[PDB]
Amino acid sequence: GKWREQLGQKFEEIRWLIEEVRHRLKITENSFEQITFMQALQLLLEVEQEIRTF
Repeated sequence: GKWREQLGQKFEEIRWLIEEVRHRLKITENSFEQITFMQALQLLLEVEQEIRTF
């Protein structure tokens, strides 16, 4: 139904803007910064799965 589908589109767009700002950075694999981006991306995928599964 329409509400879920519109949320899921907003989640995809949030994730996409986050990937783009991460893509412009040149940072190391154990930077607090890298660790923080991974953790946000993961939390964001998990939340989008949960909306799908409600």
